[PDB]
Amino acid sequence: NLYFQSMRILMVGLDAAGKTTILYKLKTIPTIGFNVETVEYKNISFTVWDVGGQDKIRPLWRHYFQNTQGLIFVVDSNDRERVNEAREELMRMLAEDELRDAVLLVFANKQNAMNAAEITDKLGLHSLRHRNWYIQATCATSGDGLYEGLDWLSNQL
Amino acid sequence: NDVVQRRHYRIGLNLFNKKPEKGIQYLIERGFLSDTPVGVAHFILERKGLSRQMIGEFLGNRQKQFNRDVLDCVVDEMDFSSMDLDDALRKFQSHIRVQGEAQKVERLIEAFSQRYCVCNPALVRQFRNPDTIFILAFAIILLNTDMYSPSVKAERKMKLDDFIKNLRGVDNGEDIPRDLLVGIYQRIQGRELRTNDDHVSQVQAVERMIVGKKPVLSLPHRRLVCCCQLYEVPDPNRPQRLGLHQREVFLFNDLLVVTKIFVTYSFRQSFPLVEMHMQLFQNSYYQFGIKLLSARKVLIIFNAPSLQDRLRFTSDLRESIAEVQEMEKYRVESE
Repeated sequence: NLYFQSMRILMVGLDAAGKTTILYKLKTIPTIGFNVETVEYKNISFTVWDVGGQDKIRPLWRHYFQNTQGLIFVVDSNDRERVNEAREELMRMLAEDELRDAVLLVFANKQNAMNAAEITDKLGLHSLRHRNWYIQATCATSGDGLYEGLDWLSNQL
Repeated sequence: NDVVQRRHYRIGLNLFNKKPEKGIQYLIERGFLSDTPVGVAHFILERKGLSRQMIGEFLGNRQKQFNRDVLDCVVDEMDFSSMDLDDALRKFQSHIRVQGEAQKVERLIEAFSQRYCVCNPALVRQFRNPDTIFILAFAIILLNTDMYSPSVKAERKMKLDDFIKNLRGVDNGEDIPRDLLVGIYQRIQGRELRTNDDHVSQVQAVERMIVGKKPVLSLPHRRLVCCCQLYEVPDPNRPQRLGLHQREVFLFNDLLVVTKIFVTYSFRQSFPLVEMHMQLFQNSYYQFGIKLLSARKVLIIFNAPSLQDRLRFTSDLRESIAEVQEMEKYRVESE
């Protein structure tokens, strides 16, 4: 890890999954608009965007897909009622051709919560053929697992 | 009785700044607030001491029908007639802190774009798809994040043409008139989107004066009450030099912060106000004494420069303690 590298990561996930909490533990008054903090890990500088929106809004993010090396998807392991729309949230993002080669890190947050195998199936992770992905059990409020997934993410980039 | 009611009022504000819907419930039961979404919209827009960040958290909720109706009421109070979209968005965000997750930002821009169209039906009709105003407003605040976020390095910031190219074909395959976007970009380039100040702004300013390691002070519910100069007394039974151990004390509604001059200050110690007790004393070596305890247990001893300084500080502290003990009583009645 000789050279300092700057990379862009996109954080995707439903509201209340824990995107803000995870981003808070890995970084003045935040700039008005969308969360975007810097994460420096092992001589890698990660600019991390919080991304989202409905269909007609999504194409505004394509400008930021071009220089995107990693995707971080946060799912609430406890909200089984919303896991299917979480899957749609993840899959709609993965349908963008500009994100074809980005690596996928899934934070299973809030570990009667679904386990890793349950979330891997309900989120359809194994349907991604040419995708390098990894699911990491984490507790956003206790910082557990955050840096293990960040270990995997950096090792892949 | 009159002081106890303004205290209960401030309790309502505190509760909102921690969980807004619990403060709304609190202020309604105690008889301070109307329970209709239009009354809450007026309260939110007008009353001071509300965290504009937490107002956004409350208004941005896309699952609760009450929060959504309140948000609709909030925008109905604003008039965007004959305003540039970015300008109207700036006026809208000046009230609510439009910052956070992409989903929260979307909900707020959503209600805002709906209000802007009602306020400009002619101009909106000039577009193949009125969804353009919403998509454009979203893109406006996105430009603000891109352009002014310190975490987006200069070289990678979106240039004017990257902005125009990011909006190509939005209007049912047509483009937004290019001369228009250039105006939006330049205005945002000349004035960053900025929220109106609230009470958290005064705590943030105290955080800046303190250099070095420190606790996180500017939490949404915390309000600055008093700044006072005192002398820490390690031994009230023995004298100390004139002006020794001079402190810069910061009294918040739920926290006592003790600093010294490092103007810049070095953080020394903070005390919660729960179980904190207070007693004034005056002996031969200390005429304006202040002793803080916990229940019993000495926390620290002060000697004010004058009795007015002790009278003013002690008064604020006595009320902040009583206010905090109200928070405890409620925060345990949480069944």
